[PDB]
Amino acid sequence: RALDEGDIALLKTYGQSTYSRQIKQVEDDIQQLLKKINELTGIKESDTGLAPPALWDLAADKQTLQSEQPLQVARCTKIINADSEDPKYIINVKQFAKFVVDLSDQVAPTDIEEGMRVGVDRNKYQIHIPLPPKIDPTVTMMQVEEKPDVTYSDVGGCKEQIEKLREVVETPLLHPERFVNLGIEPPKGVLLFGPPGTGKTLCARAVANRTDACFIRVIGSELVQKYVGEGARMVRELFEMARTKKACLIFFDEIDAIGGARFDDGAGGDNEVQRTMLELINQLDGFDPRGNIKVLMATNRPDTLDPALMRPGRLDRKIEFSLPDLEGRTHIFKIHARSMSVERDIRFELLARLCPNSTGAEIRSVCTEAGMFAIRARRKIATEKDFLEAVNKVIKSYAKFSA
Amino acid sequence: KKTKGPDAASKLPLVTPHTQCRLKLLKLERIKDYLLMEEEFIRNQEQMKPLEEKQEEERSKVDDLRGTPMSVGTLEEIIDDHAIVSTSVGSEHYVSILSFVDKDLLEPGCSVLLNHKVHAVIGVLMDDTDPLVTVMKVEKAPQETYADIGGLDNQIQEIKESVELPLTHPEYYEEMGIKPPKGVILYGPPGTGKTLLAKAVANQTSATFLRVVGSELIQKYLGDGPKLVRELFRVAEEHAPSIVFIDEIDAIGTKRYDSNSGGEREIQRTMLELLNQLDGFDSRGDVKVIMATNRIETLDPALIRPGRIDRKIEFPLPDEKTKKRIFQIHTSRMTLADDVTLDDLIMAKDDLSGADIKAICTEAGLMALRERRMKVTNEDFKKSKENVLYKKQEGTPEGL
Amino acid sequence: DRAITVFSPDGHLFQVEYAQEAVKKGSTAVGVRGRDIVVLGVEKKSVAKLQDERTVRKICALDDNVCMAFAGLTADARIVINRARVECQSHRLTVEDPVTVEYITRYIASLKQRYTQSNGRRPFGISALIVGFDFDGTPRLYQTDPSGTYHAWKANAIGRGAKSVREFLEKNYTDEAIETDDLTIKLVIKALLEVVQSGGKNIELAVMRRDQSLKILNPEEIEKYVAEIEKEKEENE
Amino acid sequence: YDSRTTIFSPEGRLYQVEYAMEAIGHAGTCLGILANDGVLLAAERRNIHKLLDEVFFSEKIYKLNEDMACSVAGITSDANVLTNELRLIAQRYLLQYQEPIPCEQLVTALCDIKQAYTQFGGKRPFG
Amino acid sequence: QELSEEDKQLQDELEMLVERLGEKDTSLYRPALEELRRQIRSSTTPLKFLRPHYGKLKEIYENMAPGENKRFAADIISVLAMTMSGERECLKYRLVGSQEELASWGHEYVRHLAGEVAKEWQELDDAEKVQREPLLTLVKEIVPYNMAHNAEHEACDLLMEIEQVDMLEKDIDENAYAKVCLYLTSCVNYVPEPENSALLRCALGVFRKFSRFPEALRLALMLNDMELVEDIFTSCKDVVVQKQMAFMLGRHGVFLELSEDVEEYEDLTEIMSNVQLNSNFLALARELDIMEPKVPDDIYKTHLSARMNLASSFVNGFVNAAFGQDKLLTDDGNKWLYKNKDHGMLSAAASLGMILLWDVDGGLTQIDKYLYSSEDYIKSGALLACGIVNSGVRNECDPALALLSDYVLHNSNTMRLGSIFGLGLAYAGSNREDVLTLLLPVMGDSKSSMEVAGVTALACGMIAVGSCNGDVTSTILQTIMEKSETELKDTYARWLPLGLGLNHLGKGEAIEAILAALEVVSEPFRSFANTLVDVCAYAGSGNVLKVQQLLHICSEHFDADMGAHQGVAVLGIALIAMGEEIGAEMALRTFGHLLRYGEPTLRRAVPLALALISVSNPRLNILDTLSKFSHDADPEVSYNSIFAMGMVGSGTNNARLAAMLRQLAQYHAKDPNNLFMVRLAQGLTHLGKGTLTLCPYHSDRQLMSQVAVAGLLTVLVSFLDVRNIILGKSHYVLYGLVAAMQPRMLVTFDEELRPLPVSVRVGQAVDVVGQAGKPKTITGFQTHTTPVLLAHGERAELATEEFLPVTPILEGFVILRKNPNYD
Ligand SMILES: Nc1ncnc2c1ncn2[C@@H]1O[C@H](COP(=O)(O)OP(=O)(O)OP(=O)(O)O)[C@@H](O)[C@H]1O
Ligand SMILES: Nc1ncnc2c1ncn2[C@@H]1O[C@H](COP(=O)(O)OP(=O)(O)O)[C@@H](O)[C@H]1O
Repeated sequence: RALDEGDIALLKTYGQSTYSRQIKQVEDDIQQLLKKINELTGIKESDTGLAPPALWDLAADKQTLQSEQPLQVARCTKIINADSEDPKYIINVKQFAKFVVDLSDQVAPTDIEEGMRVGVDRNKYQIHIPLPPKIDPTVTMMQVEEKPDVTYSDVGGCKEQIEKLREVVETPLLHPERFVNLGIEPPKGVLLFGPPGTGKTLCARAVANRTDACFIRVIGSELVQKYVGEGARMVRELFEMARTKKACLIFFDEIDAIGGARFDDGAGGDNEVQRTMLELINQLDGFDPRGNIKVLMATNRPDTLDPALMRPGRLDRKIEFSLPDLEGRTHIFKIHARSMSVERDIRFELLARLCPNSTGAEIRSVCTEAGMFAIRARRKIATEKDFLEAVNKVIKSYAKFSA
Repeated sequence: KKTKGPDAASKLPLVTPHTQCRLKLLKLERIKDYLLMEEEFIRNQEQMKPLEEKQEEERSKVDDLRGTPMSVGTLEEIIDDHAIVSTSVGSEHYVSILSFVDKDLLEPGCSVLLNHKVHAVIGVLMDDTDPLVTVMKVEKAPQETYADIGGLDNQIQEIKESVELPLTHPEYYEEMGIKPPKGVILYGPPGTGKTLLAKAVANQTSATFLRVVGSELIQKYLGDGPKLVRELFRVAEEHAPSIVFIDEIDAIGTKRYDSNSGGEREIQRTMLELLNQLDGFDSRGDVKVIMATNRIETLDPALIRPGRIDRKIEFPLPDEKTKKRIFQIHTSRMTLADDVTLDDLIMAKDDLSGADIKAICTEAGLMALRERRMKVTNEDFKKSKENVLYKKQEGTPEGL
Repeated sequence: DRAITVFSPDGHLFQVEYAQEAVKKGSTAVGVRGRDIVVLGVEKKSVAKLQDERTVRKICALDDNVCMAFAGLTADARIVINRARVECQSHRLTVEDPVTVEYITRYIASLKQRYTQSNGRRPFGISALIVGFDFDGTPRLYQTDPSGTYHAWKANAIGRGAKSVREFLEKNYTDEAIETDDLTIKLVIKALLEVVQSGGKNIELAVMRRDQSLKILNPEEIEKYVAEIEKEKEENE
Repeated sequence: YDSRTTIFSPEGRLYQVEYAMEAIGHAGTCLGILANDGVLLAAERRNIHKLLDEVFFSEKIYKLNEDMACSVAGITSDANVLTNELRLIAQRYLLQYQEPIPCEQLVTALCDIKQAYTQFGGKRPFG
Repeated sequence: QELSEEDKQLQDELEMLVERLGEKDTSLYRPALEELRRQIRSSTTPLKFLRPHYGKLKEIYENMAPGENKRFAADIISVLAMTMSGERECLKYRLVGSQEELASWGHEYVRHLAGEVAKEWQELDDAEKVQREPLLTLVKEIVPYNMAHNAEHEACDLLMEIEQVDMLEKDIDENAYAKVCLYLTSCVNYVPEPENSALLRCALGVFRKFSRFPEALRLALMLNDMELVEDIFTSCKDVVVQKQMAFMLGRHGVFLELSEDVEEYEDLTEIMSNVQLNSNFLALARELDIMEPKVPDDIYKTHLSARMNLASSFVNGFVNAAFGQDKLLTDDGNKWLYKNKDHGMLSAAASLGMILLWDVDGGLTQIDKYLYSSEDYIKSGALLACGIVNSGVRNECDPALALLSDYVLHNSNTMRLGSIFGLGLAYAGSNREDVLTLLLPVMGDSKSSMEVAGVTALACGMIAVGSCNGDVTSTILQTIMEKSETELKDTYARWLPLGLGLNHLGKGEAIEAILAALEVVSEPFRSFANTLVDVCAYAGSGNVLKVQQLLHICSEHFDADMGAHQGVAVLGIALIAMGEEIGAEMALRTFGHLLRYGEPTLRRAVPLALALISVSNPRLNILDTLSKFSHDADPEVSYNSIFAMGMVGSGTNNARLAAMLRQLAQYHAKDPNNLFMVRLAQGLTHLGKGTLTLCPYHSDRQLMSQVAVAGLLTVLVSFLDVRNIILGKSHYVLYGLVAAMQPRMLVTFDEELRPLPVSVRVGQAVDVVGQAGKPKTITGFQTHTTPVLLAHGERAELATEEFLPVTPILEGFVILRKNPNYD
């Protein structure tokens, strides 16, 4: 029952409008002109720099044409491997080259160091420009974080955890007593662990309370990556950036993939993790003890590898909290109520009692919900909006427990 | 490497009749006239040049110094005067461009020219036509509007309010000092879901939109599933603040499985990272993450909490009036019949969703076009019911 | 992970949960009280031209004062009726007073709980519901979840579309609209009629008038009640 | 996903039973048509290899009682024992009541035994 | 290929029948065709089979003897020609045919017959009026068929094709007239002027017949025929229609001068005078709680200079416009102007009048003290403030005329400038003979400077906008002739053509006489003046010739520099067809290609046309393109782009746009020339707290108010060359927004004229179904109380069918009456 050929054309011409063929021809011309004007562009030149550089900065491009014979030492750039006692430099080059050169007369051997990229002039491959690249990928820009974290009221002060860590982080940075009265160096490390909650907020508070040597938030899940050696290099530049930034503290977070689990499936399941473990130990071993740099490692469960017994000499003072009581919860309410347009005339102690061990994250969540209910009611007031504050906090506590 | 695309197309989609008539014809004539007058204008202006001033100062100073031979290479790093560019076959050059230096458009990681001989950069290929590693913004700000959907007024109002807390009245909770990126958790029957998409186009009328559907149970060792979306949402903040529509992965990729350990590492990584991004204390931006699912039961307790993921919205089945509206929308383009057989097809129907409505409307035209070709086929009054049965609803042995 | 009759890490009993979700596959079942009559309907819509409609047996009697309806697996339901009927005859043998609706519902719930117990027995993926007049006048309705439990309901609303029909019932469960037997029947209709098409003869209603036998409504009278419901719907512009 | 017979599905389906019932469609062919003053069964003889003798006089059609007859369409191993049990049930009813067993009662007994087989214990459903 | 067995059998049967009809003897010709035609007119209520018999059927029809046999034969050829058409053979056969009842031959045939009639009606020459009547009779037979079978919109197509909309009035009933008239209104926007007036006149005819006066007044305002407006106002008699007419005239801004013999005349002239406009606007502003005077400082977000302080004062007046509640210029205002430097005291006082605009009683008392100020600039600013206060709003005693008595022709240039601009804003659209006879002699003064004479022309143009005032034009031309050409064409004669364009706004055709009289002028100014008056007169018409003439002339090299008229061509590009969305979003793209490859003067004037397209409408593509071009090398291009963003976001309070301007303020903090006008753009965006919109398209965004576009165009003409004129002296020309500043909320009264709290559903209103002339469909019902800001794209609708409005158009003012079915 197909009956299409010839028939379909007749019924396509059977109905239509009186000028349906006209608009079809009109819109085909519309599309024809659309393609023509897309071909008939405006600035029809992919290369840009039309005039603002090509009128005055061009005049100095004549100067670089007069100095075109110099400034050609670019050619190719590659790392260096090692050197002899002083004059000769045995170098591995990105051209796979077993390369040695007399370093260019303008470059002293002191500046050039092993493992640094240097450009070579094709004529003689002299060490002309030893570029200190210090190039950071985008993910590494996330591993490094903001310095001025801003101080608060001990970010919901849990007096136990903060006061135990101040003598191990704040005190060494103050350096008032570490040298003589107590043994040589302050305690070798801090492990600020705990269930998802107050973890690393006290670190941020310590960062604000201390000098400009401020922490960077690196993630172990980011650190573990594809292929081999990238995680090793990432940890190395992590230490380099922290060392350069006034010897700031390095905050390792979520240490359950960089150290992995306590096991490896067949020593081939997670072996790049093991590659990162060897180099990280080589970096944060300290060698010569130094009260300048600090390291803090924070996870939720003590799932660290075998170095968990070497760290008593390197990373000691394992502390935790994430267990807010009534006094802790109500103080977190106060510091959060410092924000927004709320005032403490609300009986927020009642809601602190209602939620047993609701962390500090949920309290911030509950405060966020209270503001959301205020804007939903379209009232920007929240100082005296306490009954509405209590109502939205209790109903959302109901939803969190059972929705 | 990508900021925006030239939007010089979609010439006035508002053709009011959308059917062959004189009003539509006159609008098309005005459209086609306005195209020539522009092609007139630009052609008249480009050739009727304001002034003939030498070689437009182009061939006199720079075009010669750019040279005839050139090679294309990426630009790596920027220094005060020179530029650190990584050309082909792993070649790196520290040379100061001063001809066709558009510093804004050069950027690191972009193709630039090399004049050979004394290798100096002389230009940049701004197009470069190759940002193809992870492409999710290709479908940005979809053209679908509110009018494409109907009969869902309660949900449209709810989603609009949740997404017009920003943009509109941003000072409302700015003074309230919360800046909540709560997002929306959408329920709904499995017979729907792209309505969860069609109701999302209401907010997609403003700013851009991103989609992550199916993805994977992030077996990848780096994870980064929810984490590259965080980067893409950061890119969305760089652009107009976009939304992330993660339908069917808030359920499967974020599953409330009873298992704690040895659970494909998604529970360890994906759920935790989703909460980190959904928390406003970690990431800023007007990005609103629309979580849509057809299994409310598998809501993870972290996703259950309205404290971090608020604005829970339930999508119900269409009612009698909603079924009338959706059928009218889908059959408006097709001119079903002159008798307007509308209520007979939905009055007794139950548990019929948007996808089913689209399918039956499409199959109604196909069956008429099969052999019943009569323009407005007189059989469509009952053939619409003939293909609304269409079996295919559900089939499983007998068991009953 | 684990889907057997053992406790899961979060609690619950996942096999029992799967059995409880299996009632969705089946048919709707509504029924109400009223102190004058209990009426319950099923509204089956699947009858081929070659199958006899006698042996669908979606509602069955127990002791001429107790009747139950299907929601879920039919074979399990039929085994449940057979065992429950045997137990009603036993409780008529001993304890010469006739069986009470609460007693038989308790027995059915106990059997379901016993079958959920231990790994050997599949947890009887059927959700039953029982109406009937007790010996002391009062008619009662109990609904038994497949796991182990029974609950005395004014309206049952069990099966596919259970949520919507239960919402409709609890919305307008007016005792003044219950009153007379005809009012009760017409309240069950337009509530079960709401589920799916319900056009020609899909409704399968049942009737228990105090001390009368189990009355299965005739199709012509069902159409008459549908017409009366339509008349009530009319004049309401 | 399948496991020991007495299981369910995450949705709540008896996928082992459904698979067995679908497999019943595979292989074998019988049909029954009921008419006035006579009801008949038609069976498709699957294997017609010339090396048989056809001495059993019936393969698909089985006489189960004086007033009834059946026709299996599943695996013969379970079919034989099911037919034996069905004849035993019919004759037990005949002994108990001294009257031919009604067809519906016999079918209910057989389907009860099959429901028991698919209900409890680690026993395969009668395919 | 194998057809159906029955289909082939019937095909062979019809083959035998046509062979019988094609036989030699004609005795069997009649029976064969009797049998044939019955199944020919079967599928229409077949045609495939007779596909290859075209030549044979033509021979049979021609061979048929005249009479019954011939005209059925012509009938069959016609109904088959709809498939076998190499020409309109269907109509030529049907004209020869029976001309009996045709409608029974199928809907496809009658629709094809209708179109072929339309083609012939257009094809027939003027001398041929013999067959025109039979086609007209055929048309009058098919229109009832189209009305019954919901084909009225294509019936309108064929009647307008044959120019028979007069009998369209007599045939259409009210049960479907609303969608037909809406279809007519849509076609109005694109049809050229003579048929455009024809469809407007017939649209008035239908609505007058069906007692649909409120929308008829909307159509009359489109026709810009004040005589017809008066005629239809007299035609309607009911108290409810009388009072809604006066709202519509009052909302439009044009005062209708009538007699007191009409009932409730005092209220009609008051509501037409917008006396209660200010009281209602403040009342709704208080109800929204939007009354607090927003400081210019926290608009600037100063968390991180005389001209900059002036810009802060101007944006403060813009934000607090029409309010009259601002103590910054009231309590310590004298200190602020004393602290102010040079030329800015006039603008600061005028900005104070902007705060007090439409507040006649309150404004006059609070400006009386500043009237006696010492400085001439403060006095002139105070007088300009009085004109701004009385601008738009009409008053019974008209205090502006008496207040500006010595200053109208005062010898001091600054004092005369303030009064003249004030009278122009006041009498804008009044068309008062007394005001014209007092300001035109001031135009004739020779002691006034060139810019003073231009301001007089601006005042005369805005007062007599769209009036074709002959004596005004003669004085304008005479003043141009008397003034020497060398000093004319310097920088300030650009206001004289603007007055001519305003006076002939929306008229066209007659402009040939004005340009012919203006032909004596030398090329550098004549080529600018004639183009400006032409585009202003042909504005809102879709005359894409006038734009392409502009496109051709703006393309010339024109490089003493006469190429300045390329800019007014660019403004005219947007001005001609800014009416609907089409003709604006694509001329927008034209402006994109103007910027994309164009002259420096061209790219200077493009953002002005971009702002004119979508003033007060924050389209995303416009905002992005303007922001990207706000950093161009040419300073004037940057200035125009900054102001364009302010205008497109004006009266919107668009949060993201305001953030963009704040970023621009940080970008342009080093250079104050861009900085103070970026502040100006922000003040425009927050002008009147966004309560009053600046788009000159009102009454469902499809009516051109002459006064508002006159003031708007004056600002854009000033912004053609602000790189010279705003820097020098024109700190007063920015106050022309008063005409374009109209409130965009809903004020609901009742039959007793009291504010109603009736709630309405507001949301996006865009077309969903285009099957016919259906009303625009609204989505997104965010219903609340009646004060709601009506922006572009979104409209309002009553929540329930309980309150019946005087007009379905829901903007500005409206009266809601109790429905008879309300319960
Ligand atoms: N004691 C506290 N007082 C106030 N807010 C707290 C407290 N503890 C946690 N929070 C809140 O919890 C959120 C995240 O807390 P924090 O930064 O300590 O953890 P994290 O880095 O997200 O990870 P984890 O929860 O696994 O430790 C923030 O919004 C923070 O305000
Ligand atoms: N109520 C409705 N009105 C108009 N269009 C709809 C409606 N519901 C769905 N659609 C359209 O039908 C398509 C399928 O809808 P949906 O049911 O969301 O898909 P799926 O069931 O595959 O998830 C969508 O792309 C949407 O545009």
